[PDB]
Amino acid sequence: VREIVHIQAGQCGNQIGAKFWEVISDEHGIDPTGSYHGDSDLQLERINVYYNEATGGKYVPRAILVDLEPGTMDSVRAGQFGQLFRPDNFVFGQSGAGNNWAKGYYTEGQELCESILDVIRKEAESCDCLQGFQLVHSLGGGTGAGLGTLLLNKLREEYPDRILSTYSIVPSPKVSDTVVEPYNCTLSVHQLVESADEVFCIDNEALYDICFRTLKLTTPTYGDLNHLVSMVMSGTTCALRFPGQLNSDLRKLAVNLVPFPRLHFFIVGFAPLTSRGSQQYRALTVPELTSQLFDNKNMMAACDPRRGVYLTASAHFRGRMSSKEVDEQMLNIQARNTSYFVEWIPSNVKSAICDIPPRGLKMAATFIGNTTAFRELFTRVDSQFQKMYARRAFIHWYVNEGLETVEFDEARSNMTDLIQEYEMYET
Amino acid sequence: VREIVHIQAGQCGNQIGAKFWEVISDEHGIDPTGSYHGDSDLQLERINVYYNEATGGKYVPRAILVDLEPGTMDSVRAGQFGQLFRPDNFVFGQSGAGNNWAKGYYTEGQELCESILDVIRKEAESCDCLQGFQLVHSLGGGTGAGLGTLLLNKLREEYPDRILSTYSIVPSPKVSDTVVEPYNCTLSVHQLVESADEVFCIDNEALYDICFRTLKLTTPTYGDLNHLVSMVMSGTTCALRFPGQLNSDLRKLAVNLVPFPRLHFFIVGFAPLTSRGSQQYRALTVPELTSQLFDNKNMMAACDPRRGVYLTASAHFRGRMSSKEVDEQMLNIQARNTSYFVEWIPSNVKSAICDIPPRGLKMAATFIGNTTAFRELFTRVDSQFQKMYARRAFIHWYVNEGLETVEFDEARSNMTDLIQEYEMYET
Amino acid sequence: MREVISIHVGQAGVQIGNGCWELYCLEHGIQPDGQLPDAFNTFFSETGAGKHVPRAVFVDLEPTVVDEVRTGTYRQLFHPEQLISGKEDAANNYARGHYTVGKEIIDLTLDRIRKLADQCTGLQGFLIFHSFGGGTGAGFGSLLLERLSVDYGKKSKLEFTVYPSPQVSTAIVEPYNSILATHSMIDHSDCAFMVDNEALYDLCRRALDIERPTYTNLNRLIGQVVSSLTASLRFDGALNVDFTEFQTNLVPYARIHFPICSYAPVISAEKAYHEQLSVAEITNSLFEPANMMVKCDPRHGKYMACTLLYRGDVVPKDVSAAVATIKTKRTIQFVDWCPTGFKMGINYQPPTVVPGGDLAKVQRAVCMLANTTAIAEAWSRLDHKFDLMYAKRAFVHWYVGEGMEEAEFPEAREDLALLEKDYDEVAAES
Amino acid sequence: MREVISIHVGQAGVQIGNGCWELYCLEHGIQPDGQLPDAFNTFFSETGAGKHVPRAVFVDLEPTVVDEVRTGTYRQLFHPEQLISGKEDAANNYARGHYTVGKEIIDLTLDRIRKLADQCTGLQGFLIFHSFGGGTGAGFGSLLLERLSVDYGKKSKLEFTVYPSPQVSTAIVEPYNSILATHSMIDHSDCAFMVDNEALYDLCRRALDIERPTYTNLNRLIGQVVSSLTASLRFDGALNVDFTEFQTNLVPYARIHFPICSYAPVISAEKAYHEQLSVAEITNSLFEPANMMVKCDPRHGKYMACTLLYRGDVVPKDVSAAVATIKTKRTIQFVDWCPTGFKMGINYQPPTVVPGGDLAKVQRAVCMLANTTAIAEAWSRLDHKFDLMYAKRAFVHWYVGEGMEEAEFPEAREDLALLEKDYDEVAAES
Amino acid sequence: SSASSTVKERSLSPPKTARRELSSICPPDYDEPKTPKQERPKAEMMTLVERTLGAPATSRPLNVKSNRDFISTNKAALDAGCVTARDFREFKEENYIAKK
Ligand SMILES: Nc1nc2c(ncn2[C@@H]2O[C@H](COP(=O)(O)OP(=O)(O)OP(=O)(O)O)[C@@H](O)[C@H]2O)c(=O)[nH]1
Ligand SMILES: Nc1nc2c(ncn2[C@@H]2O[C@H](COP(=O)(O)OP(=O)(O)OP(=O)(O)O)[C@@H](O)[C@H]2O)c(=O)[nH]1
Ligand SMILES: Nc1nc2c(ncn2[C@@H]2O[C@H](COP(=O)(O)OP(=O)(O)O)[C@@H](O)[C@H]2O)c(=O)[nH]1
Ligand SMILES: Nc1nc2c(ncn2[C@@H]2O[C@H](COP(=O)(O)OP(=O)(O)O)[C@@H](O)[C@H]2O)c(=O)[nH]1
Ligand SMILES: [Mg+2]
Ligand SMILES: [Mg+2]
Repeated sequence: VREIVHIQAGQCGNQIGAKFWEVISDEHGIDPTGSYHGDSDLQLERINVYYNEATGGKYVPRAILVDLEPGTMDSVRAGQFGQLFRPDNFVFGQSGAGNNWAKGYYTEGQELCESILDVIRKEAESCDCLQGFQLVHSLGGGTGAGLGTLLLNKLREEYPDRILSTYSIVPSPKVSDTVVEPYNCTLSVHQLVESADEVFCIDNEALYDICFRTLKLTTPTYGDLNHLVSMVMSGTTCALRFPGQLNSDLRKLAVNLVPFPRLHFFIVGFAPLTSRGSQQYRALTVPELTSQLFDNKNMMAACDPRRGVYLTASAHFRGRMSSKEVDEQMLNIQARNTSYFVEWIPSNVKSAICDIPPRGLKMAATFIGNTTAFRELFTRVDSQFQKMYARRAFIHWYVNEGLETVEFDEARSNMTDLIQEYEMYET
Repeated sequence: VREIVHIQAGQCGNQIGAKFWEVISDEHGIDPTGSYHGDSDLQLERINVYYNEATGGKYVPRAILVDLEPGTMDSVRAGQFGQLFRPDNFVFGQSGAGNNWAKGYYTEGQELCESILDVIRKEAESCDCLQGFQLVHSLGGGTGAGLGTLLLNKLREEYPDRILSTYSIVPSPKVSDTVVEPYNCTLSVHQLVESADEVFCIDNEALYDICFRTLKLTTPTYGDLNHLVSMVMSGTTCALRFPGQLNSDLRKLAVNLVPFPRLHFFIVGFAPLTSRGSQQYRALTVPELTSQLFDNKNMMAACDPRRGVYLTASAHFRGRMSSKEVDEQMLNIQARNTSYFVEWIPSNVKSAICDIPPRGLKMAATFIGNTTAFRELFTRVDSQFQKMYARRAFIHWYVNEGLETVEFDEARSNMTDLIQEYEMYET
Repeated sequence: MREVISIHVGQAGVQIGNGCWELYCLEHGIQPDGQLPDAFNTFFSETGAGKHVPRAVFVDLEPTVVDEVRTGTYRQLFHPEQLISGKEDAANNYARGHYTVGKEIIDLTLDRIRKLADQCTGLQGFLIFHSFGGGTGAGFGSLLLERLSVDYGKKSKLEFTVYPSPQVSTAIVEPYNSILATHSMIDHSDCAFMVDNEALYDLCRRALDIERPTYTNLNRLIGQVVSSLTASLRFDGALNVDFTEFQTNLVPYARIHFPICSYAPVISAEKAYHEQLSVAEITNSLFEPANMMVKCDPRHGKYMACTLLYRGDVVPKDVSAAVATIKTKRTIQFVDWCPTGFKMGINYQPPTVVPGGDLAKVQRAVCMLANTTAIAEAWSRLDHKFDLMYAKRAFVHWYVGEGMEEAEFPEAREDLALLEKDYDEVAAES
Repeated sequence: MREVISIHVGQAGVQIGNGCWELYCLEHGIQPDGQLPDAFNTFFSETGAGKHVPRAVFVDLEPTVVDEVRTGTYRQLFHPEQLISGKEDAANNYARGHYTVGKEIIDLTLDRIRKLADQCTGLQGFLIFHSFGGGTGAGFGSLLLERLSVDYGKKSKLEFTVYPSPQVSTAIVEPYNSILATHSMIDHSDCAFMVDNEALYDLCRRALDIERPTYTNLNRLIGQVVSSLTASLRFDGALNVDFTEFQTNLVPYARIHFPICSYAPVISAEKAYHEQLSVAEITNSLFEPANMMVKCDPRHGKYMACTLLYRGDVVPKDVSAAVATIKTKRTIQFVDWCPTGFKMGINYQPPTVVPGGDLAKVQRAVCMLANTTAIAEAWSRLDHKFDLMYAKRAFVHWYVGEGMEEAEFPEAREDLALLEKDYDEVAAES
Repeated sequence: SSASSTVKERSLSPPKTARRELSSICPPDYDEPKTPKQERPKAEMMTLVERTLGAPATSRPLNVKSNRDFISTNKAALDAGCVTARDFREFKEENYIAKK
């Protein structure tokens, strides 16, 4: 039908992928051993999108797991749903990457690239019609960033037509896990700007905030943090997987949201989100979903859009609903918020409806939008990158791998241009 | 009906032939006591191809065992299927082979040549529908390299019209089991080029590579290596023994694959090949077979076709399959990989279908091809032989048997002519 | 699968190793005979049948310390080839241990270490233990690093040494050994940690409830720090940190590797009954000036490196709140050059308690590894101590008569002076 | 069938054979009395009535060594003909044992060898043991080989000799017997193996758990190599090697006929239970200079031939992995004109142990034979030793009166020089 | 050394002319050749590449139980004429109807 190949890179990529395929299996109704034990024939219409069928009534997911060290590989194998993945899909090295982006790109990325590319091509030509690639990675530096951007370029070389939609977890700009983040993030953005089509930014701090504010979790656990991202992922592709009153695929989203080739970074959000106790008293309707979606506390990127302005906004819905109600609500929010939208783009809000909602919820929605609030995130990492480049600390590790500091200047020049492009386009 | 005579001229061939007759007995259903105990009437259709029937229902193969020392025959006679062979079809000398080409060909070769040609005449004259000769030998040894070519020259003088198809094991690139092998292969090829019609090249290190990668055999024995070689050998003659919708006999395979008298060296390969535990994950289909057949990790010869270009190639399919996908897949694989084929031969590939697949497989395929990648194999021995040229002193060991030094120059000039022949047909 | 190798030099190194391999066996459930009553491949190898072997080699120039292991209960676990004993020690003389006697056995030790690495497929790193005051520890350590640096090239060489105490001392020629050793490790060592016995005694007395500790108790504390560092390589966690991660994060330059360590909680097995010791509780205890095992003033020492390895029981949200709370403190001043300044490792494995031990049965614990400019305070003390003795040429004749040239003393003095200048330059703002 | 014959000259040769026939009797399960409580035909003859006889003849010019077998438990096995002995030894004199006394009994020895040759249907080689320093071993062996060369012609004549040690010497006139014997072997012998006592002593002290061994320990180690060498013909194997195959592979030149022998594993009675003894481990142990049977450093030259025979639990796949790993070693130098380098043979028979033995009970073992230029160093020592005393003519008159013509000494001296020049010329890349 | 000293010691093992002797522990005298291999021949994948398609891939059934449909039970109880509560249970307890 219209297939997508899924790639998972490094530690963060694999844990999210494990949660994602758990969610997808629940959606289609696939037993962890591979047998189909679903409840609706509608699950079987587009099961070919994410699955290959093996003889004997067993289904193999279109997932390729990539790492440079086997520690995360062993964790996935011991996992509940590790049996589903094809044994030969597992490609791993024998070296802790060290999160040196120069090391992860030149020293160890090149040797693993040849094996990974052929493994990818195995599933790429095994589908009736490939349409786009799905990549999950973190901007750390070792394998998710360095090897991830290397694979993105090689896939761009191989498949110019197909959509290279990647999901990115930016380092959290108050507390994050390594000192070399600004170097790795600046280079990763440099490569992602030109070669990627859709970049989704997610912040861990906003994920903590949402769990406290809306889910009332006493401690946000990494299982649930990955669950929300997985839910957003499934909602994005739900239009292809099930019918609806007004369809919208990945290409429709890219064409609508992206006015200019460079400005294509997206913030994501989900609704309805409710505590485990208060869901009984909620009267869930279209206005309730609209209020949650445009709420500044449910946007899982820690950059308040109210400081900036919006350019494009998109809305997805899952469930049997009246199209007039959606059309009225999107018009309602657009006129009310007129101070947060550009004057030269009328009808800034896109809408879409899917027939089948996710399991457990009678109604659901997913918000994806583009705004000028991204200027803050780039400015923060630029200031950190500026300090460390001024002192020229930590650069000796990258130099030993063959990366010359003039590459850093090029990356900041591109980042400064991106910051400037957002600033003048705000006017 | 369409008879073949099998000659095991070497001790290695006696081991390989032993496993070969286990495979053939399994395919036709021959009980280890020589009595037919199969399961279908189709087995007895063309059993005359490989077997003679003795009064009493005991079936005896058309095989002859040749060696210079009695070491290997004792192993084969004590083997599981050693009873099946004819008691008078054992020919062995009473002297050390010495691993020496000149000594084996001249000293003991003339002693045994008179007897072995007389024993072969028993099988040759007792089959009316004979089209076939099958020689198994190693090129780095002492009894197959020298004496095998001695029999090949004598048989060519005796029966010019019959096809002389031989299977050969080539010395390994990195390390081979004997110091003096480059001389032995050098002398053997000179006889093989002029006399033999069809030459199959198999490498032990490629067999190790296939076992460890695909089969994931953590301890591949000699039995596993011989089984893979026996699989390819058994598949080639499958058209002569069973009905098929598009038959391809040995002469068909010779005419299609051989464009010129000297360029007739063949690379072999078998499909499907899968890990023992990963076969359940596989949807075994014709495109999957096509992927494995043209895969650069399944040929039994360690020569990369991508470094050169392709001459004519052939493929044979066993099992209940329809024609159209076979025609479409071979057409697509030709159009997809234009650069690797040669334009001055339209329709570079050939196809064939046989009804009955081998036991334990609902369908399988056999790949036989010819290309310009063989020049790397000749370069390996030539580069070694060139430094062995300073060890023309070491050739004093050869002249002690009766050889003259000018033979070695004649042989190396033959490879130089053959290497230049492949280079010019690349254009 | 992924492997580590350890060498122990001197009686300080061997006795530390004795306790560490006690700790691993109880953690991994292996009897002293090597037979079980996993992550074994990281530290142990399976010798067939039902016996295991450790990836360690014990080397010293005197037989007394090695013979004790040969006579001990754990004599069965170790392989006899791994136990290398010399004939006569360096006598606290760097020149004697580096040239005259060290070169006698150096080739023998280098053969065994390389031979053991042949079975070591997924190897990155070595663990080498030194006694800075002792001649053999400093002298043989220099030569061993010199050979290992060129034989293996780009491999993680990490060391766990005992720094001389500011006032507590047992050898008079200690400053001479330390400066010459510092001149060698400053080029041949990727990253080496140091602790001093004076602060170990103080922590073992105030927070811990031992009135009078021996070397065994101090070794157990060191082993716990080593166990926390290697926990990530052996068990899964929400945030796993590899050896290469430590090298990249802790150092901003080439010669500023030297970190300091801290472990919390260090409450005793008796007093611990009263405290739950939440994530915020243990995080605050680490940064106390009293909890350091290096007697350095944190006021003079700005921070430009930190590493939070949590063992036991943690949820990642609590770390983020704890780290943010710590950053708000005004007394803990990070350098301008390090906004982020944090690596954190969340690992599911709780710590281990040894029978007849001293530590508490804590449900959760955290280990600290950080680099601060306060270490430059210790260098000045060593520099001044060396200058006082060399001003009147206190002990020149001993080192000269053992094959060492006189001019090497000003060379190492200038090398240390460059290190102190570099620390002052880096600590300065810009 | 196919048969081999063993000949022994000198005290050392017989005592080595005494160990070998112990090893063969146990290996095939033959009691010393010749009865059973197979492949006998390779080394034994079935005489009927259940009794077996070895294919060997012992000849010593003095009766003491042979009387040991006559009065020992071995006496019931050997044919009384096979126990030839004289009544006067050559007493360390080459001329005495070659002319005055050797011709007295040489015809008797040859007749019994030919009588044994009548029963050998597939005779394809001989095994002869020499003591180069001995008068009887060198002088009588020289006459025997020259006679046997014309008696049979195209038959393999493999030798197993003992070279004088670099420093340990039991005979003062030993080099005189060494050079003259070497000059005679160099024209007739197909290939002569080389061992020395000093390397055996050092190996048994370090690896095996023996502190002060005797001649019995040395002979058993040599006997195991003989059994490993002969196991290819005696038993079924994945890669069987013929004696003539050894001749083609081991000596790839005109007159270079001296390889060296090595054997692995050689481990104590308890470390084997403590060790992997993997295919890669034992293969790496072979090429280390400490494990050779000849005291010559390979780093002084290069290799041009190798032959590995694997007895026991050995996959061919690991064999290919082992040799490929060996080629990566920079410490090992191979000549340009030998790219193949190696001959391998794999046999399924495990190693043989002896009650009251010296070795372990391993499941796999490998015998290694290599021809290298390192043996040229030994010739230089022998030549220099000979030149020093002959310059002053230290022992000329003893030889001259016993049938030696003085003109032969420079002839043998020049013959050794030609061997050295030939060895040096081959080592030069072309 | 029983002529001067009472000896029961392990570590300082005296040598003996034939061999040094044991300090550690060992399994039986002759036993334990070291580190065997393992093998699995080609034939088994020939069998499984066919027979994996066969019966062993059959799914598991459900362990169902005959739980009463009380409504249909009351219909039959009323039809039979059971009025009182005790007699109502008697019919309800005995003559089940399994739920459809
Ligand atoms: N923490 C701790 N330190 C020790 C221990 N044993 C020795 N040391 C330290 O080691 C130093 C003394 O030097 P040695 O231990 O003898 O070092 P060495 O390598 O043997 O050098 P030499 O004996 O002089 O040849 C002292 O300053 C101690 O601080 C111990 O058990 N625990
Ligand atoms: N490896 C080994 N070598 C031995 C053994 N016995 C003797 N040898 C060596 O072999 C040599 C024997 O030579 P001789 O002592 O002269 O005895 P011989 O060979 O009969 O010569 P003559 O008695 O002088 O005529 C000695 O020098 C020893 O070095 C042994 O049991 N094992
Ligand atoms: N949201 C989320 N983030 C994670 C999880 N596990 C790891 N991370 C983040 O991923 C980053 C590490 O990325 P990594 O896989 O090492 O990328 P690489 O260094 O380029 O190979 C860290 O900063 C973590 O904060 C998880 O389960 N959920
Ligand atoms: N694949 C395989 N190769 C073998 C086998 N036996 C011997 N060989 C090869 O044959 C070579 C020895 O040559 P030789 O046996 O004298 O050749 P022959 O005279 O034709 O039998 C060795 O290098 C082996 O690589 C076997 O069972 N399988
Ligand atoms: Mg000491
Ligand atoms: Mg002797």
